[PDB]
Amino acid sequence: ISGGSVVEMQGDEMTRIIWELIKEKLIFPYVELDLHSYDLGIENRDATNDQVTKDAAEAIKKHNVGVKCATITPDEKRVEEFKLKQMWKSPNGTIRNILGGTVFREAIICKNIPRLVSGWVKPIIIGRHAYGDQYRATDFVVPGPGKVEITYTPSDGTQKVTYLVHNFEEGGGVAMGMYNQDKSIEDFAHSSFQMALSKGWPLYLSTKNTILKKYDGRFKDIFQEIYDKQYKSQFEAQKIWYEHRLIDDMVAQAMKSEGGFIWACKNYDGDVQSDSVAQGYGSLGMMTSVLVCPDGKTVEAEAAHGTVTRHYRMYQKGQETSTNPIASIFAWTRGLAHRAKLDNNKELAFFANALEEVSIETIEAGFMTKDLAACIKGLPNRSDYLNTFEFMDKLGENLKIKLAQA
Amino acid sequence: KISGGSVVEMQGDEMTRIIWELIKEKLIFPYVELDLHSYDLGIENRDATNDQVTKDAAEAIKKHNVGVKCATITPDEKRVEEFKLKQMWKSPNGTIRNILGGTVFREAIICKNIPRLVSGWVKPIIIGRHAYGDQYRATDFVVPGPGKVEITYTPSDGTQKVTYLVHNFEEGGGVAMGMYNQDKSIEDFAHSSFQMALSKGWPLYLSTKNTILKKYDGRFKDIFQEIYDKQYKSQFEAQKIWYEHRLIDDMVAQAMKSEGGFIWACKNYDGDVQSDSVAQGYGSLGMMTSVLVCPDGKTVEAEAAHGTVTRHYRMYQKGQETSTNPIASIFAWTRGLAHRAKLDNNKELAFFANALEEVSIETIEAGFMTKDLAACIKGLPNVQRSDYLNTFEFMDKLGENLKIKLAQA
Ligand SMILES: [Mg+2]
Ligand SMILES: [Mg+2]
Repeated sequence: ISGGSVVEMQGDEMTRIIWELIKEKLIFPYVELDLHSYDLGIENRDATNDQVTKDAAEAIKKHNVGVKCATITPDEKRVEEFKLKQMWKSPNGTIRNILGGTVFREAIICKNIPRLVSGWVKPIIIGRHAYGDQYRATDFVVPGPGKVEITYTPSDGTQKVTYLVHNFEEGGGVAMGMYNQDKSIEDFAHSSFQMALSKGWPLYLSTKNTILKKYDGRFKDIFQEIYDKQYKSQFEAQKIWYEHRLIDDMVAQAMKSEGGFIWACKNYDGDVQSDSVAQGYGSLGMMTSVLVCPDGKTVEAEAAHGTVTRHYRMYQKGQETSTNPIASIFAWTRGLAHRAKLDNNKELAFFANALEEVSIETIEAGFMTKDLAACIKGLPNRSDYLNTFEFMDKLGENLKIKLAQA
Repeated sequence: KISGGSVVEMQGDEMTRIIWELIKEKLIFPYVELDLHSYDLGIENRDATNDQVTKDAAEAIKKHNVGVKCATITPDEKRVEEFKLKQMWKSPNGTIRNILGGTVFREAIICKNIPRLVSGWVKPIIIGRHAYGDQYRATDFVVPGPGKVEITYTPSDGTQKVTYLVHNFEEGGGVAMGMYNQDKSIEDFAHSSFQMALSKGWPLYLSTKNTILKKYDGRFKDIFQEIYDKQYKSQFEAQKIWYEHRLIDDMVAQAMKSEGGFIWACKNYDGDVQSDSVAQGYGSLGMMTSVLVCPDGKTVEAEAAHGTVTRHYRMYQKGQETSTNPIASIFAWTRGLAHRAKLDNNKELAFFANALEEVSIETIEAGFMTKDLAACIKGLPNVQRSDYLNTFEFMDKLGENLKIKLAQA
């Protein structure tokens, strides 16, 4: 299959290893691609002073489809490990801040994988605003007594306003400024309403506008305006609704619901609650994560659950590993699925969906990695699972079998 | 009657205000005479006093050491129109908490017969919510158009002014905000967290996002680790427990799959969010205690961790039957009275407070409960009217069982 142009972002440690096997055994044997590869490995980002992160983001803007491997965001320990020049910032934040949009996250559900939350019989889709707030903030330590202020200087000559954040009288502490943008919020709202109409489900927006009356009130107002002016009639035609809820009420409503709704989250809440939801369905790694940009055509699919450092340690030590590749697989299929839509590549669309089916049916047939065997029988309880290479070998077979019968 | 002593009462709003009176009339006043210092924190009285009554109540809590608070309305624009308010008043919980300081400890109220929504939580989860700063003392504003937003720090000793660019709005407007926290408050927060873990014999976890907020959240992580290494590590090892810092998103996942049995120190915002998640995970927002424990070790503010339950209130004012779980509000009283008794060595009052808590749990375990807990047993689509009691019917049964239990003692 002539898949077309796709931007690839290589990753780190075990996810890097799986990334290549995904390419060699599941994608390349059936799809020919005009790949634009950017190596976002921790060592290459350091070598390029993180410019490669900036380059890849622009390439996605240029070619409209990116697929990203899990990467390391370095901490103190990692700076020493790789002797890094700086503690480089999260490349996910960099890419999202450049492209903007909404990261849609949803569990990857298998019949035989137990949930931790009893009632979630329908999926929950979180729309995480991908821009601003804590992820582009300016925080600093306050070393001692002093005055912390935040000021806004209008460009049209209107008066500068100054607000007291806090007067530190006896000691120091911490302070920080953050922001968000009307246009970004408007895109976030449009993406949320359109996702609800596509799935035929109600939409909920969570904020804390009772406490952040101006900051979070802006989110509430923009959503309600766009709803009243542009979507209410469409929602009523489909027998769905939109509601704003305070964040603490919303997570409780989600916990007790049956699923089957779209959940628009501010950036920070989307990060936190998407991991809570993913784990609630059975496994934190069984999740899709696709950034949908405002233009409606540009997309970045990713594996969101970081690397598997302990698996990498054994892999290079020669010890057998059993690492779950599903999320990395679904970053590809979701990217290829979008590639097909942009190009009307019906052949690629079938392949993308076929591979997702093969992954689910393979696991639902009892062939799975150690991660899922523990979910079923509990970690304390080799014959129950397949090692990394053995599992991917099986997916290759069922994919070739499934594709042949066509 | 039992001589209860001095207690600061804060009256509330909507459904919790209605329940608040039933608790006093049916469960407290018939058995306890109190020197109550009542402050009406109803939205309309706060507006009339320009929110001064909220500040007065906070200082009264400092004076009498025991406060019990009904849920209140924090108004937004819609609430200003509803009540024709002078201003969009700030959360009185934030005002009280910022004045007194300390840690809000929240935990589910567990009944044998109530199924959970989270499978593994066989041990309790206790959240220690930092009660000071962050979003609850922030300075936010709308950015009407293009312009430059900066945040600056001016030392009081005349040293260099430090200026940071927050963002330059080039096309259109948006929102901006400043936030802060204080070393001493974090230090108190850490001490209260380590001491709670040692008291319960459980490990402690602190959740932050220091990978993104390297300075802001890193300060929390560093202060906790310093105080731990210098003052608590040895005690933790003696009891076979531990302390570790975790990323917030990692932590909520860890908690979801855990079996419980740990202390969870949360920044102010995270404590609010996750306390509702945890309470619902164990079964119901109404089955949770919430007590602000101040640094002095003597002052206390007991509350119900949930809101004023507006949606239930709308039906009540329509004259319709409602079924709102009052246990959390009841336990705000018992927890406050229990602390009042401890400070006063009031063995009779201490017995009463504990007796009512036992009656609350025993009544539910005997099959008498509100609709929320009935749904926990039989999926909400399957609940029938015969499976639960309305709010007043439930309180009547607690009154009867309380009368019985107190007689037999
Ligand atoms: Mg995350
Ligand atoms: Mg709350």
